[PDB]
Amino acid sequence: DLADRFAELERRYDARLGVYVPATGTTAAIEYRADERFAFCSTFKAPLVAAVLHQNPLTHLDKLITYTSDDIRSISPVAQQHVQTGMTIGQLCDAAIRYSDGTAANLLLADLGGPGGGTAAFTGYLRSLGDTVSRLDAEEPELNRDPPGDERDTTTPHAIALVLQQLVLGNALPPDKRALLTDWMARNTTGAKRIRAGFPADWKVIDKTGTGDYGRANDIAVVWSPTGVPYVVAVMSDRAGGGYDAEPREALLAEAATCVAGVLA
Amino acid sequence: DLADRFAELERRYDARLGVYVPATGTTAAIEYRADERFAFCSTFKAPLVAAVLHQNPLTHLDKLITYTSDDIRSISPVAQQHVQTGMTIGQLCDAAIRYSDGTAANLLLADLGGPGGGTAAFTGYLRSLGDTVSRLDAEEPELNRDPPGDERDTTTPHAIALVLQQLVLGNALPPDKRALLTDWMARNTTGAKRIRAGFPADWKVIDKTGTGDYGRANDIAVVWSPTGVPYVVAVMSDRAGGGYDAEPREALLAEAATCVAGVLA
Amino acid sequence: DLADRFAELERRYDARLGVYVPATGTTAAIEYRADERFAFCSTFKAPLVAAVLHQNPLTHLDKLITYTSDDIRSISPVAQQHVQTGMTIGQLCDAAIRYSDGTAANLLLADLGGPGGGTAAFTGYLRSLGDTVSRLDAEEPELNRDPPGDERDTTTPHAIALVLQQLVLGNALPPDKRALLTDWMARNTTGAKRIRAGFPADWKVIDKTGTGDYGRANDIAVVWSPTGVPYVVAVMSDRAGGGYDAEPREALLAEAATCVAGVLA
Amino acid sequence: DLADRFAELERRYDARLGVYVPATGTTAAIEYRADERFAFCSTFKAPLVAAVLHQNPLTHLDKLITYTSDDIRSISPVAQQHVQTGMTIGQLCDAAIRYSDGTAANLLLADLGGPGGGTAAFTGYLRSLGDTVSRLDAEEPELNRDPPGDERDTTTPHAIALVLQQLVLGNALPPDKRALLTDWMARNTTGAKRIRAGFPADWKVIDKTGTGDYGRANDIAVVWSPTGVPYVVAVMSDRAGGGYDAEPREALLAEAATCVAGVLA
Ligand SMILES: *C(=O)/C=C/N[C@@H](C(=O)O)C(C)(C)S(=O)O
Ligand SMILES: *C(=O)/C=C/N[C@@H](C(=O)O)C(C)(C)S(=O)O
Ligand SMILES: CC1(C)[C@H](C(=O)O)N2C(=O)C[C@H]2S1(=O)=O
Ligand SMILES: CC1(C)[C@H](C(=O)O)N2C(=O)C[C@H]2S1(=O)=O
Repeated sequence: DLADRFAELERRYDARLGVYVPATGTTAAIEYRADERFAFCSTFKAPLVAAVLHQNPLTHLDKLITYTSDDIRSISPVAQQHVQTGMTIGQLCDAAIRYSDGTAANLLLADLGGPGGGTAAFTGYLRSLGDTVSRLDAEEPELNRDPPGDERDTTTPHAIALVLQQLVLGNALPPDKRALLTDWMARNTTGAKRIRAGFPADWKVIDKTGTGDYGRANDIAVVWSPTGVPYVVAVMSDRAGGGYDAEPREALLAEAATCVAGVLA
Repeated sequence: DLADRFAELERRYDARLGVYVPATGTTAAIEYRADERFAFCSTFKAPLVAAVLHQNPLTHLDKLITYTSDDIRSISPVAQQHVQTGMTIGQLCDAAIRYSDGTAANLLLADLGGPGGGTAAFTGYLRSLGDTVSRLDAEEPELNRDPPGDERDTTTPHAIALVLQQLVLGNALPPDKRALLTDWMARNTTGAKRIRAGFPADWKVIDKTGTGDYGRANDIAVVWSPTGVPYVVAVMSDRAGGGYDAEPREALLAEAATCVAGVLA
Repeated sequence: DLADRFAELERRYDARLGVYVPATGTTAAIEYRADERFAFCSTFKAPLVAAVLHQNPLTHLDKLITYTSDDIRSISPVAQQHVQTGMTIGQLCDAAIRYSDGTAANLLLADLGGPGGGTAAFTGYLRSLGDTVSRLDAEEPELNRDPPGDERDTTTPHAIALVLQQLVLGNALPPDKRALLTDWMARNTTGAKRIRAGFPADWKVIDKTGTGDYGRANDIAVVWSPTGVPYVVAVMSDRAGGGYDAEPREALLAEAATCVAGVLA
Repeated sequence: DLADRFAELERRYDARLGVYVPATGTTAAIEYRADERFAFCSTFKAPLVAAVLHQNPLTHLDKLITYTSDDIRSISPVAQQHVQTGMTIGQLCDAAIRYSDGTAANLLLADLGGPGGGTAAFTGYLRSLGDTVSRLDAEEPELNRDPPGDERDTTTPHAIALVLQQLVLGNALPPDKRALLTDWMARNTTGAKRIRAGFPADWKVIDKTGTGDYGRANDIAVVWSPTGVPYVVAVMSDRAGGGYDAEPREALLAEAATCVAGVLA
């Protein structure tokens, strides 16, 4: 039984593990705490980019956004370099996915517009994909430091996996805009030690990671078998019992991904 | 419950699959047709080098062996290049392991001495290691085209795994000679699409492959988890029912190796 | 006579190329704009690690350095992942060389101490090696955006080649610390399409790349012939005339490296 | 210029070097002893295969050829294994190119028919390509042991290069047969340490090697620049005066190929 290995990995790493792989036409669905709530962390930046692409034409990517040093509040290796020149919506998209730039996500949230800096509009976009569970309430970096048990800024492996399936595999975006999202996730630089490290090399892997306090470590991914069969793999975890400053364990997400690959083989 | 995937792979590839992983101190042993006989093929070249290392001092590796054009009876990518210069016993070991050189193996068997060109002496070495099942009767390339049902030149995944464990992990060789065999298998060039391809990249893999007629494809390996735990993986397969000219399916060994990695994670 | 191909490559790529290979005991020195100033870019991280290694004992590499999210000011593929756990001086060295981590370089400069966050101390280390040309004035990522004609954060291929020669080939470091620098540059991950791509596969290549605005592309390397003769190859280039957003051309450095290989053969 | 490096390599490796690169539309021709005669050695098997394709229909490749153990005269790693089942002309082609099989070459020469075991027919095919210099007089392995100064079984780097140019790049064969020849040379197993070893990895290389007595070592190849520009590189060498049992030096051909790569960069 596979759920025995997941609970074994939970005990070995002193964490709570959540795994969901939507069932394909050939294989069954993998579930472990799939309907339990985990914090979004940086993984929300993937459907955030799709939200801007969905509501705006392709020419919107050339719009230049100027910002001040007071807007830099989270880890922003790209936004800190263009404070004087500004960045276009396209560059904010590239930074929000590949480098998980915090303020780039906050600026994209503002581009969604609406109350709460665009968090209300963002959750509304998740509702259009049929997801009535996830919700974003804060901006960066507050959405990462919510206490355990709090439902604000949380999703579930079941909910986030099906969202990612419609965006990459489904037609929730036209193919011209769908290709831009996939290329950003394919050249991601922040998830080399997670789902990518758990699957063999001849498996294609695109992903968007997430890390927060309380030992939070997420990774939502779309993998391709060596023959070309696509799957959706949502792996999230936290270590609330270890405290606020608990260290996240990337090895947990990598070990769990290898268990998923063994079943899909 | 892992053997359900193995039987699914046998039906998917039209082949007979044999898998054995010796049990460690923490995990149990993986077995699938583990006590059924498969053809040695070139996998016998790994304990053959260990046999030469065991019976001779380290200075014996500098002995130069000369051979004629009539000795090149099989694919010999390294021995074919030094017919004028000759090759030392050390170079014959390197070619027999890394490039699976046939003529290098035949000369090493002759260096063992005894009846049948040293095939009796080689089997005698396996008997001293506790292997009471395997047997080598022919040389290259006759040992690769034995008819199905014939027990000549055959081993079992159970037997070959335990031999490899004693040679690499156990103390069947002194550490100075143990390091030579491990380094040769570490730089193998013929098995990139088998056990190496089924395991994630952060796993260290040393191996010696084997391929013959009747769709035969073997790969004996020693893998190391990212934390440093060693395991022994013996995967063998044939497609005898498909005839003498049956094509081997390397994807079968890679898929089976991925299933093993999920259990060992 | 080799400089005819170099000027032909400059015309083909619309760039300014700088090449220098210090003369060995058998061959003469290769020079092309060798005494012209090019921007340091990330090449300064190689002698920066050597500077830290020189001034501290080997046990100093275990000192844990803590940093905040505001320190992540540039592309930092390793520093972004250990903001909560912190990184040791040894890990900062590995990240600054192999992954060209920006924040790791800034922290190592702070460990050097002195004015301007340690840029003055770094320039002082180059002066002790006989380099009276180079100079580091800013930190990451400002040192890459300097305008053309400005001497700040610039070296010359003549100067950087002799610095790299003393660190790797000379005894400017004790062998225990010298071996650490060589192994880190040998496992570099950012320069597979530059000098490494210009040399045949049987040539060992260690290097540290550098890329910035104005189409800047540098690569300082130490290569070994298949027989074991070491050489030092310093290749730098920019396209300042193309503007700030000029695209760097890695093919120029790979082609220039191939021309040098023909001479050293 | 460049011919000084060739004379430097000749004096260093104690050999006689012959290099020819047919001029392209952009580059000039490389010549060094290009019109001097070197022994064909195994390089004649490349235009030999093209000869069978040219005068025979595609169905001729399925014709089964039977042979006895008395026909195995030269190094035949593939012909030694099929002395009972026999091999088709197509299998004889694959063995003659990729593994430089001796008996495979003699059987194809006999398939050409005519006087002298088909050597007269083979030279006649070379004459139709405009080559009035080369000539084949013996079979394997006699064609390799001719004394120096003897014009039997010899070609020139100028003559063999232009033949290879029409066979691979030109339309001396229809594309249906031209693709078969190119794929066989691309999967060659006997020339990894010659022209292939002298060019960088991002250069594609197909070749057919040749080795004989008197330290003879040839390699005719077709290389492709990383952008896709094809060239023809003919490198031949012997070491007359060193005796019949003189050792061939593969490093000479690899070093000379690096000099060619430096010019074409
Ligand atoms: C090891 O098992 C192989 C020797 N050669 C094989 C190969 O695939 O190269 C064969 C099957 C061609 S063989 O020599 O019977
Ligand atoms: C080495 O010091 C530089 C790296 N510079 C660039 C990079 O490739 O990461 C940037 C993006 C930091 S830059 O010059 O704005
Ligand atoms: C919230 C973060 C600043 C930022 C983030 O997820 O936005 N994280 C990393 O790069 C790890 C976690 S974090 O440091 O908590
Ligand atoms: C048979 C060869 C192709 C070639 C030959 O004789 O044609 N030989 C040498 O010079 C040694 C053997 S070989 O290289 O295998």
